[PDB]
Amino acid sequence: QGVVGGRTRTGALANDTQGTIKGASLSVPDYYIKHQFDVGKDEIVNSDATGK
Amino acid sequence: QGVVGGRTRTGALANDTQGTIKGASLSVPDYYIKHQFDVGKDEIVNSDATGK
Amino acid sequence: ISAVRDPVGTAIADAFDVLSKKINSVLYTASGVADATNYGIFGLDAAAGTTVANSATGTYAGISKVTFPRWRSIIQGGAVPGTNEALTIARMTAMLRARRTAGVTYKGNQNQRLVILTSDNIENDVLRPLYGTVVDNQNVDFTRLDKDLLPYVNYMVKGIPVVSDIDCPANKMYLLNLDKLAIYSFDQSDADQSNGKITYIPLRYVDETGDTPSESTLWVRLADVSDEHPDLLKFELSVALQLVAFDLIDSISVIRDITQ
Amino acid sequence: TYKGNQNQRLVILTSDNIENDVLRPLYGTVVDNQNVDFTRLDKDLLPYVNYM
Amino acid sequence: ANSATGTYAGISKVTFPRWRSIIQGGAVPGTNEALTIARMTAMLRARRTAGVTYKGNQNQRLVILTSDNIENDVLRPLYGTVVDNQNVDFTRLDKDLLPYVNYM
Amino acid sequence: TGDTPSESTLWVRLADVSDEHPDLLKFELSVALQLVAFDLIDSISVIRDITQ
Amino acid sequence: TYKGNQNQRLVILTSDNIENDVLRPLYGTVVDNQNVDFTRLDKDLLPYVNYM
Amino acid sequence: LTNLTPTELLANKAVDYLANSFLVETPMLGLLANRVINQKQKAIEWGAKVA
Repeated sequence: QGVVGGRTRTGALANDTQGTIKGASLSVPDYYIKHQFDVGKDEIVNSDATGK
Repeated sequence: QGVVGGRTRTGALANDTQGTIKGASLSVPDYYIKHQFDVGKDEIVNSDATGK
Repeated sequence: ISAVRDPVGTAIADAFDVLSKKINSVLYTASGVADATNYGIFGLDAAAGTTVANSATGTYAGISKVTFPRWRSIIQGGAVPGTNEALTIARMTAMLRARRTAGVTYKGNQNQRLVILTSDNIENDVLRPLYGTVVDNQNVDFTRLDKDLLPYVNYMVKGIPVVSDIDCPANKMYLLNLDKLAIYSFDQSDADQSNGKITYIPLRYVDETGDTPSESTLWVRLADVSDEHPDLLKFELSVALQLVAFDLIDSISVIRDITQ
Repeated sequence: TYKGNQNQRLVILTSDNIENDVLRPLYGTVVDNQNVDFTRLDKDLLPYVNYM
Repeated sequence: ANSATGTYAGISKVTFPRWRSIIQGGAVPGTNEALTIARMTAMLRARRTAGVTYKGNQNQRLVILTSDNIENDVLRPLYGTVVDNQNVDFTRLDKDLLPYVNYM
Repeated sequence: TGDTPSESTLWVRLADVSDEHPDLLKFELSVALQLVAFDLIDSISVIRDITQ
Repeated sequence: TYKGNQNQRLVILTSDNIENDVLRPLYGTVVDNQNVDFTRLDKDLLPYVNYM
Repeated sequence: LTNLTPTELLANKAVDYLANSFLVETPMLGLLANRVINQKQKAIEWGAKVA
């Protein structure tokens, strides 16, 4: 925050501080929540024709 | 506040004290609550043209 | 300021405010001597008395409370008198019962316009902890937005309002019967010369600090006592009162030793 | 007859001590909650009561 | 003590006890007593005994500024003392553990 | 902390303070206030001894 | 599904030593102020209950 | 220019307000105020069955 100092009516005009604005930076990670699977292509038709 | 006191319905007409009124007087102070910032004109146009 | 732009008007108004306040204070306590402190008013403390002994050992309206125990009031203190016990609920019930055993109205619904005056540190700090002791459930819906931490309160006692004011003597609870507590004023208006020197405007009273001064029937002589002197107005604002307590054992009933 | 329903019109007589300082705490200790709205304005401290 | 021994707007608090305020401290000053309901009443009467409006409904627009460590942590448990029961029904669906509150 | 600012009728001076210095702009933001208290006994009442 | 409103129609089967000697005193503790009015003419001492 | 506006000549327009708040509640007077009786006789006489 920019601190406020104050002065008299006709006193000096010294400065007072400002507030820092930081550039916050994240990134979608280079990583995944992945889940992969290999079905036997045989199983796909077989189970399609056989699953109860 | 004025004191009351009392007479005796035929007693003398002596007068009592009155309630005082004082003049309260503050003043909008000769001081300020200032905040001033040295903003370089260099970092106005630069910050404008490059501001994310 | 308009207050200084009319000092005579504000002198009158301040005299009226302090006149009403003085009448209130003396009606609470005025021994009855016709001097600048008591004004001859007999108030309540001179009507009933102050102590339990003072309820006897005295006289009011000529009738001597000594020879006439019925003319006394019901001033009752605590376990040991003049020591400020804690104002239990048993205490107010006991005084209303000693008011009942006197054949005197002891409930607000008995058609005699009772009232109770407390030092106002009693209505707010003795009757507020009380009524937390006569009930077990001061209900509040928890989801109340307007959760008043100390709500507006009237605190009746057997239908007797406990209106309080801070000019009442402390540690006391005057149970008054307003139907036997007239204020009497001597109206000598018709015995005053026709010159417009005397105006007789009525005393004003507020029951709260936020309400219109509510002109009463009590008239106050506003008479200029100006001389031949041309440079002075010299106004006077006077009133004379007696506080009659008809049926002293019915009008005033005092609880004498309250802890606060 | 031992109730008010029994058509014989009972009554109880107390010294006005028992009515006002033995039956009031008693009722306080028989019911477990004397319901008062805490924001109730005209909260009679000793309301009219018949104590049947 | 600072209520007297001061001045304000040119009117001396020493020579004009009406010009003082109604500051009041603990049984021993400067020791932060617990804020019982009694001392709030004591102030609010000391406000009354000074001819000053004290109830909120007195045509005067009062307000009470507070540290917010008192409204939430001192009034909230003080209200639990001034009342006997907070009377929320059990089968209420939306039971707020800390509901919106004004603490008048 | 979650509502629109609702500007007050208190005017705070944004003085365009600056110098001959062309590179530097140097605004100033100052206001002077008095907190007059009419009827000091009526205006402020304090309960100074709170516990928390 | 664990709540009863999850469109799945749960139920609890107890031995009636639970619905009456366990769930009843338990409910006496999950909620205080069971709050029947003391002047109720028919004070059912084990009222018909469901105990979800 | 301090001197050229001396305090003897600076009459500032005061705000038209008087802090006239003093204890005026007189409910003791308030009750038993509309029932004030204005006699034309000084004495207040009545009977009291003492016994």
